Amino acid sequence: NSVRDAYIAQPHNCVYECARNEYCNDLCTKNGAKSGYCQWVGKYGNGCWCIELPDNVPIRVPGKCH
Repeated sequence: NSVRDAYIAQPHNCVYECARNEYCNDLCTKNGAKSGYCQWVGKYGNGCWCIELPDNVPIRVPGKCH
């Protein structure tokens, strides 16, 4: 779809680690998301999770972070 909830990604297919929830909310919203938070446990471990991220922004997908 046009929006999805997921780990925002940086080059190349890598999550953004986090220490604070606010860091993720800022990172996510700055990229068009509704909000975001720091996931200390989840599918790929520690990383920022965004709610309703636009699809022109990369998300973590199956594969290797490189």
